[PDB]
Amino acid sequence: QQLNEDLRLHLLLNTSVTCNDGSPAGYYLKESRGSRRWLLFLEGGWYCFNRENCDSRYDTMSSLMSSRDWPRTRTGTGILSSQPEENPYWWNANMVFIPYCSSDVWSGASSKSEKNEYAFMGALIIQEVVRELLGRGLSGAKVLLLAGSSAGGTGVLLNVDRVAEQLEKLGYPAIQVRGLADSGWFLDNKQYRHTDCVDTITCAPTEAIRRGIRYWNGVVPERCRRQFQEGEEWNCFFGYKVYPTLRSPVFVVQWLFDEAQLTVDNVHPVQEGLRLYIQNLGRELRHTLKDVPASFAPACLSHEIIIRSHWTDVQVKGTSLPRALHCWDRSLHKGCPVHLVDSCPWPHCNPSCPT
Amino acid sequence: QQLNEDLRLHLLLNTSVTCNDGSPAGYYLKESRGSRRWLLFLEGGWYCFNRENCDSRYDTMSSLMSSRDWPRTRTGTGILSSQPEENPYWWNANMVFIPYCSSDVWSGASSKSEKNEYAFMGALIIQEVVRELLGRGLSGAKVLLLAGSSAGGTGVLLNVDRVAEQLEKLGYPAIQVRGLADSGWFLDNKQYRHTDCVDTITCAPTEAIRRGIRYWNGVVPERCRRQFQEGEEWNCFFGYKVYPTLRSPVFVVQWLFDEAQLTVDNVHPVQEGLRLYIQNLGRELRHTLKDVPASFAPACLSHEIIIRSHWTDVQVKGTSLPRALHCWDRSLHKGCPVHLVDSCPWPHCNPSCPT
Amino acid sequence: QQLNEDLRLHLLLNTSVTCNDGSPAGYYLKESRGSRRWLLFLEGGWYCFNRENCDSRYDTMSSLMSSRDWPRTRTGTGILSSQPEENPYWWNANMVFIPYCSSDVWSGASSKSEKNEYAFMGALIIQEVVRELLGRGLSGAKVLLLAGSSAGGTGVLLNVDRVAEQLEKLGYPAIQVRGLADSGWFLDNKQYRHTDCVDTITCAPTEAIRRGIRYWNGVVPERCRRQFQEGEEWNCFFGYKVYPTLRSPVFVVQWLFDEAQLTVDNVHPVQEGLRLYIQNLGRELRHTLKDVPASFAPACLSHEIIIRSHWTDVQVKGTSLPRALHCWDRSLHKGCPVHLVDSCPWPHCNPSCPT
Ligand SMILES: *[C@@H]1O[C@H](CO)[C@@H](O)[C@H](O)[C@H]1NC(C)=O
Ligand SMILES: *[C@@H]1O[C@H](CO)[C@@H](O)[C@H](O)[C@H]1NC(C)=O
Ligand SMILES: *[C@@H]1O[C@H](CO)[C@@H](O)[C@H](O)[C@H]1NC(C)=O
Repeated sequence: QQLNEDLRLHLLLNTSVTCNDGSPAGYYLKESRGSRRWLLFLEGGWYCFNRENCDSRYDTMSSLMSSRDWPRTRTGTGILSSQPEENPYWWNANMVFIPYCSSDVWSGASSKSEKNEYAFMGALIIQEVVRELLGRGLSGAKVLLLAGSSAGGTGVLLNVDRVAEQLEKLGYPAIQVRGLADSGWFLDNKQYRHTDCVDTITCAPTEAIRRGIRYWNGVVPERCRRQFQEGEEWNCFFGYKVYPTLRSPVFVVQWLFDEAQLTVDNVHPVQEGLRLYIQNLGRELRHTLKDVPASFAPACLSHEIIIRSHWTDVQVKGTSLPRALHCWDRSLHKGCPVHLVDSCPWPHCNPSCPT
Repeated sequence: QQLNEDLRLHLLLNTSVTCNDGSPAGYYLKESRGSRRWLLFLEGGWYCFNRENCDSRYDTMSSLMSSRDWPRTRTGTGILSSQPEENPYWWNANMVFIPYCSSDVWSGASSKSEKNEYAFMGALIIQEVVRELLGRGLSGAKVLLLAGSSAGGTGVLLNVDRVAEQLEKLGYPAIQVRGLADSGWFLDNKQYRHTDCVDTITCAPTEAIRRGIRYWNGVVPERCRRQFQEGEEWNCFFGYKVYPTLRSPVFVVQWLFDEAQLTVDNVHPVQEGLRLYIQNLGRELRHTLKDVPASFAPACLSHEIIIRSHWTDVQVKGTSLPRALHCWDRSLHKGCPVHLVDSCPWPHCNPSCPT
Repeated sequence: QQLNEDLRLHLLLNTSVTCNDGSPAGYYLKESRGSRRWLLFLEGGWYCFNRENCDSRYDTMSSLMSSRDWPRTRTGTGILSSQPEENPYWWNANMVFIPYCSSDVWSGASSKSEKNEYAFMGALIIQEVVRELLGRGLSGAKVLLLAGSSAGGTGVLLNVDRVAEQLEKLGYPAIQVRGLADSGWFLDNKQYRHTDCVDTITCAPTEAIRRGIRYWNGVVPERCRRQFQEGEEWNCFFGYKVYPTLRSPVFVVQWLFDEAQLTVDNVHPVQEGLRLYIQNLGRELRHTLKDVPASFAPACLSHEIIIRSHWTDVQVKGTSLPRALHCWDRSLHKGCPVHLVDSCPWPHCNPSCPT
């Protein structure tokens, strides 16, 4: 009933490319054969940077490490919705949802693993999903928007140029690859209270990635890798460091007080030392988006937005995000602004912040 | 009680000028002797382009073909309201409502008819109502805003210059005649599903007018008539064709997905051929307003607005219609915009669309 | 409980400086030792310009003539709130509330009075409160924002430069003194119905001040005093007259149809002579703010706003007042407008007007 309007699950045909637990990876697809725009969405949901933490994620959140519980179909929401009230400009696009089952911020390029231990093939899964879509209409595309939330937004920053190069190398160069990074723009800042790196939610962002990369056998974009010392690839997971060497255009959406950012910075009236910290965090962030011409950053304490149903409720300086994305579409073809950043300095100082 | 604040019915003194059924025509009036602005509103409500269709409209909707049921008074609403919460800039104007009883899009100029058959004197009724108002304060006016909705909005396009010339010819040339056309801006486009021209609601806009004009003995503005072949006066009912030869300033208000337009185009998730059609219709429309400097066009599926009570709820690009009308007032005496057209491509992609 | 977050009452140490009834004056204080901004708020609430009217205010409203009922603490609200949802940019400032107990529009400079009669030391109370705050962190300040509502807003206009000079003269010249005047911008216009000057709420603004000044032994700013004849100091209570000689920057917030203004103009559908009057009043007002570059003036019938909790609900031309105040902060260090004045000509023609 609703099934007839849904994205449909396809497992990958190459079974060498798997989820963490060796089960095959895949993608949900809904084609629109009146449209030439393509929306590839990278799911997020943290990561695991060593074996005991993954074993723990498997007990607790195996849905993020395995395809054994993926349903046959799913309903598109937010920018994947076909409903024009919820998705004003993109409701007619070809919709693709790639589930996150690699726990590696879509950086994994390990061809093999050993048996009884996890595989990390994030970056390969994207590569293979792109391959298969070429056989299903992607070949005829104008715009391929690689989008993602949280770990998936960071994944966009890591993979957008690799996809752009994958397609150029395959002789589809009418296709414009673009990126849209939601809640994946983080700071490698000092924690409010420094704590030891043990759990996924206590580990300072720098240390987490530094360990993750070597565990996942992760890859970062070459232009960025070459700007930092060898063994310092972790820098390339931080948006403000990787952004400038990107060749593809990328729109950056980012709550100035991201729940994930506050969690790794170990933040939980309010103490005066903490007042300072939270406040100076929104400022560091605001700072890093000055050179990012296309962005949306409200003064809210939240997490993810682009596939949430209420993504149209939030406004910055009179403007909604779908509208900002549209203006950005137009800037790649003046009353139509694409740089929207809240000046007010505390979460929920903006009143359109979602609960 | 409410009667003391209402517009009052006046039947025309010249009984040669009648409604469809031979009963006298007229106008509702409420004067404001602190104001020098005048608001003449032309009611709409379709038309009938042959004898069997009119006979059918008489059985069903004789209120639109006769004054026998007109009440003594009526309450002004929207831009005819005296309530400043509902009518921010025009609440103090002289208010005039001319009921539509000619079924001829205010184009009828038939001096006589035969007995037992309908008269079509739309354009004369306007002329006579203007005459009479000269004896009641119109003589002292600065601005005469001829306004109308639906068939009445089209009537504005057909009659605004004739009124302007009527007054010049009568030696009242301090009076600025302006127009305001609501839901009267139509396209002469192909139907989604072509159907035969039989009922008022199935007949393609082109064919309906082509027949109506010859039945009503209709008149179009001379400047427009002369731009098209003889026997092609019907073109002059289409706003984008008649607009450029208008001498009077005209503000154009128009839902991009007008219910009336969808009805004559014979439109009723959604089929893919229909997706295309509705979408390309909002685009054709948007297109035709590019050269119309003063306009308001939301991405809504609706019908009429200027005398509806909730006319202030709808916004385009942060701006309400009364505000847009004000800015337009100012442009005839820069933070104050008068060209407001929704870019989003589907009805109710704008969230301020009324139900 | 709430007490721990509140402003705390301090009575003045110099007991020569009193409220009307000889009881000591004072101020509520809440310091924020992460902030260098200071917010001094002057309460309002009319005045009494002769002995029988004061005796009457003492029976009825002794809270405004005495400190005997002042509570130990009070909760900051609006621009004095520490809650960032209610106070987006200023929630972290040092907060000061000076209660109005002098009945003299903060103009009183009578060192002494006789016994059994009232003292009017408004201007001295401000001077003494500023003195004491120097011993508590004001010394280290960047910005001192003198703010007030109603009689307190007028008091800001009367005292902002005196404070600026008090501090310069005391050798604290890193401190930028600014003003924020809320509902204290009045017209010295003709009453709608002229009535005799007897009660505080019937007395034309001109006559009230003319009498008050000589009774309170009031002082006006020197630059303004010198622009008018001797014995015409009352002019200097009217914002549009005093504003141009101000040296300190002042932001002016003012409902175009202020309840207090309507009360002294003796205003209570609506009569045609009264329609004219109210309308031409909003226009005179609008007029007087043309040269005031930094202002906020909605088309509402209201009174006071800056410490009311809903101060963020009202918008003018898409912009809230806290936002306008912020832009103004920025202009003293282009998408950020500070001149916001409703063009619509009747109270509640703006829909964001508070009830
Ligand atoms: C998976 O299989 C396809 C088709 O044989 C191939 O082109 C692709 O590169 C393969 N990937 C790996 C890791 O073997
Ligand atoms: C109707 O009567 C008036 C007054 O005699 C006249 O001026 C007007 O032109 C007449 N119209 C017709 C159609 O006879
Ligand atoms: C009040 O006392 C203080 C401290 O002695 C003094 O500096 C101030 O000027 C006094 N004011 C009056 C009116 O005596």
